[PDB]
Amino acid sequence: RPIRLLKDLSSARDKIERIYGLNKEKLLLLAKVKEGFETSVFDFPFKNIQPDSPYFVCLDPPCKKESAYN
DNA sequence: AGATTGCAGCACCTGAGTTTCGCGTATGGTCACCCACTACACTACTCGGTCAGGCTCTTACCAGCTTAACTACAGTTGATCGGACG
Repeated sequence: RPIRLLKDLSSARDKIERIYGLNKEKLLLLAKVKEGFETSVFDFPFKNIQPDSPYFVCLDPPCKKESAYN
């Protein structure tokens, strides 16, 4: 297909592979976020951001990646 | 596992935000024409002085006389004048 404007990505699965690629470990996070927040229209369950949640997802900013003070 | 049903994918008609546009309406700009005012040199008719022409008025008579005044001769006294003073 000549996928060149947003309207060419008509199929939902085609949109996700075109916008997010096929790295299996990356696609997990999208499935977790979808199930953990689809019903969260204006607010989300406290139980979903907790470190033990079945839907827990957390990406640390690059400044946190290793100790920087020294 | 079939009769009932939803998802959602395909295609084509459609709708607005956005744009480009045409005109109104009106405004500053070109430039062409012809007008007003000015003026140096000129055109030309009249007025004016001068002159002649020639018609015109007014004089004053000649010698004499006879009505009218001067116009000379003539004598003691002025006061500027010269030229020298203060």
